[PDB]
Amino acid sequence: MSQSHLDDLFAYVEERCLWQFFSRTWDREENIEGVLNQVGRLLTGQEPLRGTPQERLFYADALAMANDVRERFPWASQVNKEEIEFLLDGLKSRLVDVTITRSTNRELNHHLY
Amino acid sequence: PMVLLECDKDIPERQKHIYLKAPNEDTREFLPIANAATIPGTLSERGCAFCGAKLVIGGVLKDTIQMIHGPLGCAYDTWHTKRYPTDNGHFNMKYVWSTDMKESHVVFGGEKRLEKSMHEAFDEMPDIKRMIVYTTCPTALIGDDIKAVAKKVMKDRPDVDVFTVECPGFSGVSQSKGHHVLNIGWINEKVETMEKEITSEYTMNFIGDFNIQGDTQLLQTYWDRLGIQVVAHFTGNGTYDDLRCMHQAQLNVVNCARSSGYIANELKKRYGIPRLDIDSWGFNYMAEGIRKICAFFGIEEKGEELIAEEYAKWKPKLDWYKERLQGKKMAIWTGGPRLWHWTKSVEDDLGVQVVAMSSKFGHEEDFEKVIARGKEGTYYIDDGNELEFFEIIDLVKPDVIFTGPRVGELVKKLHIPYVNGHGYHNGPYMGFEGFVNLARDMYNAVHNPLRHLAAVDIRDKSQTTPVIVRGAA
Amino acid sequence: PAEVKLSPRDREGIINPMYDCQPAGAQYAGIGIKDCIPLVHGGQGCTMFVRLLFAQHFKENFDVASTSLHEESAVFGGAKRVEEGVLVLARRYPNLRVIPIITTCSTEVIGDDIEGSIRVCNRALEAEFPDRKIYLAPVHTPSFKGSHVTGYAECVKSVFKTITDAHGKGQPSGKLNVFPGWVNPGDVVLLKRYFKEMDVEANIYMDTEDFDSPMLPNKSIETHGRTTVEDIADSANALATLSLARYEGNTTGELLQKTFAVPNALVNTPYGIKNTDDMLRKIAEVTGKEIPESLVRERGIALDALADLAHMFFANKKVAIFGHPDLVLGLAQFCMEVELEPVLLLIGDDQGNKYKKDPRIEELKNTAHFDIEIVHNADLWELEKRINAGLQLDLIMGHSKGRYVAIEANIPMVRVGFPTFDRAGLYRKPSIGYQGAMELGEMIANAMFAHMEYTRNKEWILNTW
Ligand code: CLF
Ligand SMILES: [Mg+2]
Ligand SMILES: [Mg+2]
Ligand SMILES: [S]
Repeated sequence: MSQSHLDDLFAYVEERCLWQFFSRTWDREENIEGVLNQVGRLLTGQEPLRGTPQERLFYADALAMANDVRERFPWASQVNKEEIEFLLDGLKSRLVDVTITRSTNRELNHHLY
Repeated sequence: PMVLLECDKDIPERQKHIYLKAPNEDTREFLPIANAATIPGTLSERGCAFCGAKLVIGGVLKDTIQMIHGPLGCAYDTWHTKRYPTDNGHFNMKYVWSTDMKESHVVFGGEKRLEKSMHEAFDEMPDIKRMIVYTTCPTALIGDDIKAVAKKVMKDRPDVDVFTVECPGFSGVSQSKGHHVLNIGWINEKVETMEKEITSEYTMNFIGDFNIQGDTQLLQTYWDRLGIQVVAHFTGNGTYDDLRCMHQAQLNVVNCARSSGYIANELKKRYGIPRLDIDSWGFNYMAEGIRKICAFFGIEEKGEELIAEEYAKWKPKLDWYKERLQGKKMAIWTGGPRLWHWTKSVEDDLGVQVVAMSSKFGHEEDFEKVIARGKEGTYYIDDGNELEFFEIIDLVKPDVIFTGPRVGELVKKLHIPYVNGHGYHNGPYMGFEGFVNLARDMYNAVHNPLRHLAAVDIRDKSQTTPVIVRGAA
Repeated sequence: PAEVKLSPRDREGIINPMYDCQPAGAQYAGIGIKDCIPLVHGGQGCTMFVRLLFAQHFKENFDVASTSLHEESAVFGGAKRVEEGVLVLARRYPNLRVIPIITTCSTEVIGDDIEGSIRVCNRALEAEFPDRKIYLAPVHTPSFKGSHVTGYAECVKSVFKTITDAHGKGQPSGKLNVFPGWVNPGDVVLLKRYFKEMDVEANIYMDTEDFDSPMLPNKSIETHGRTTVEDIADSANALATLSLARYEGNTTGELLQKTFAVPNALVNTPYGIKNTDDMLRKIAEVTGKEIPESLVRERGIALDALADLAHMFFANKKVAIFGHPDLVLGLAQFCMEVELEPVLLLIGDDQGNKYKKDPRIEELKNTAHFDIEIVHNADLWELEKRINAGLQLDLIMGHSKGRYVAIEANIPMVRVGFPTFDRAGLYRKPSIGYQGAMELGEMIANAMFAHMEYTRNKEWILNTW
């Protein structure tokens, strides 16, 4: 069901990925958006963006997650493009909530690195 | 929930530093305080800011004088204690330098004593033309301006290059502050002060790896196979001048995000070089990392050839250890990052259950990572102390502890074996082969006749002395 | 042209320090006391690096705490960190009795009033724990003078002052006080046996035998100093003090002589045969007890062993020695007894004005038939540089932080003194006394023998010696 699928994706990211745990709020936001937009493209057969260095690295992170999601979760090969997009939008929101909005990590907004 | 241990009844602030992960909790409500002041008198494991700058990062370099501006103890104490080999005869481990600060320098100043020491060091070793100068507690307190001295020395001796770090041991709360001060000064002052030849279409820096027992040299066999030039390693088996070239790289690959994330963040901000975080410990982690690097460069097939060969070579041994280590309980009491690099990798690849973890100096960032990857029923401790370690052992009864040698020698009395989680037993521990090395040491530590022998009281008529049967992969 | 010369290091800086700083030595003094946790007032590295050093030498944990000086205390003073640290120790370690409060470079520079903090803590402790007595000893150990040798001596003296001030003079004990200095558990075991065989009651300060602790069936931790408050308090009541080390405890023997009229006898540190003989003669003199036949026999066994080595393998071989001053001077005498030639003696701190007056220098000047250079305020670069300049050595005797000098120069090396982390079990092997002389001589020969084999230097000769 759509909440079970989203829970599957969120549990995967939390136990596996590092890009949502970068040093500052602005970097977490950039990575959540950049990586998950590429994941959506890869899970729906769209041409990945591989132009700039930053795009190429979001592709690299996203490829690991897209390949793992297809391997772990049969549903991810059954649902349609719009359903994948909806799930990934919900996953962005959840990751911003737990890694930014409700994180008590007191360094996240320090202007200097 | 957060845990008030019995040994902390009179220091109850410690409860906000100890999380026991329980079912259905929102972990955002239970993140340990971290990177806060130490409680005096606790037997905290923490060290000082100077340690983080000189011992951990700067002192790794193979071709650099490590000039410690202070009394001789800070120098003595950071010599014969690390295991970071080089390919030039281990210059970094053979020598340490002090300005030998005396009472007269406290009274009148230490700047001329530093300047004299610096010229002596260059005169005694005329092949060495690079130096890092560090402050220590009393040279900070008297206000010696080591940057100004270094400036004069470089003016007077134009064939040397000197970098300085202000890192007295009372700065910050732990070694972490030393990491930060060094990272930011290096990128501010020394990056893009020279350039090197580019010899590949694919270039990277490897940031946050300090060549413990040859880890960096092992990973370099991967980069050489893949045809990737490493512009600089920060700082394993590195050189001062390679670090001046870091702006040239196309990609920054980070392992130690704690000590070295700062310079990766600044390289991205200033030069546009993307930051890729990996795990260079863990078998299946190493495969993910290689695949990401190769996806970034567009050399995916070369990555898959390397991975296939490494799995053919090492996976059968890894799986032999997994069969025998499955279900064993492990504690990790180290600096911080190895908690989040190891908890799930030993679980996935070796079947090992990490039941307790303590970080000396980790930030809340490090706790986010470890709690995300770690198990329910595990204890997560910020700035743990010795009495807490005993109480935790009684709570979780580990089969093995990955920690430093002194704590290993303490828990031996309780018949608990250790592996050196810092300097390793028989490393390297990074990469595919390295995780097999880690598994071998864990196996030999726990399945050890001496542990069984120690438990037997020969006076007990009722007891015999057993024999155990061991194995090898 | 026969010359024993004292000279200082000619560089202002240090490369490869021989000793640690004063606070490290103060910590070492304190860990030999039962129910003692030293509190090191300063930054955290000043504690943790020394706990590591002890683990390197002994392969054991020892408990030492920090006051965790941080930035606020560096601006406003650190007294509150001392006071908190004392109470946190007392509250969490119910059996704790002794806390040497050891200063560091930071807390000496900023001038924290340690004695004022002790008055605060004494009041607090008396109110919170009415039936407990905790002895707080102020130990002033700025690291910008002296070394861990001086810091050891300062801590012993302060602890003794503190505890004896509290208990004063009582009934005569009939015992000796003995300050062996900074020695291994194996040296302590040997001295206990000597006193037992001579029927002499003695306290050895500090008694570190149990630093070599068992791994027991009941999982008990026994890695403690054995010297108690009571043992230290009873020093006021002794028949006499035997001080074996001029730089490592003699000043406590003098303090007990000034304060309590316990006569102090300083003897040469008992490295080699003559120094051991003279120690036993002084024990006999002060106690009226005869030297036993068992010690004549141990002496004779040692001599018999050394005689198999001296003219065959040792004569005319050139030796460099580094370590604590009492050890360096005593080992130079031992070397001479077995026909070795100690041509270079390195002593690692700023106490040259005292070393110039040491009577053992004169004993060397009046005996050696070869030049001796004694370098004071030395570092270990002073050894490596002299070898690089052409000094020909057959042997180095020193601690493990000199190992790379010997390895790279391809010179055999016997590990002596502190720390000896790069060989196994040396803390258990006596170096003083007759047995110790024999053990040292056989280490030297066995190191030479292995070297002959690895270098193929007449390796066939090890058959019918
Ligand atoms: S926190 Fe140095 S060991 Fe100390 S008493 Fe000073 S000489 Fe000796 Fe860190 S910078 Fe160093 S190690 Fe400590 S002093 Fe500070
Ligand atoms: Mg989860
Ligand atoms: Mg014989
Ligand atoms: S630390």
